[PDB]
Amino acid sequence: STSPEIASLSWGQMKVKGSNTTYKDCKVWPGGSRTWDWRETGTEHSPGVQPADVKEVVEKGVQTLVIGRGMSEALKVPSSTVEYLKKHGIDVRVLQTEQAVKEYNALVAQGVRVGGVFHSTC
Repeated sequence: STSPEIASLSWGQMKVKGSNTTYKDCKVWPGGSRTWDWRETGTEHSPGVQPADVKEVVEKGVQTLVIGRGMSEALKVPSSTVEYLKKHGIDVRVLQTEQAVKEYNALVAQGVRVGGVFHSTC
């Protein structure tokens, strides 16, 4: 449905207005959110963010997708992963988390269909 608000962000913890839970790492999109457990894809800081990590977001319907790659971006992001999104007409924003949530919510403020995945730590 609509894009929620990321209420709060601190090391290893994030808050999304609308969720009965504050996760560690998370996924957000018009309609809701969800815990982002790398194990579901066995994702590590390398190869890094996998298309499988953000597909569930893409299949929800977003114009822009924001990737929170951590507080130091120690987690890389495959270029094939970004092109993958762009190949779907999606605007991609790759940022350090603290700054990543700032773009996300801003977009949320101007009512854009935005989604994303965030790494609350490094």
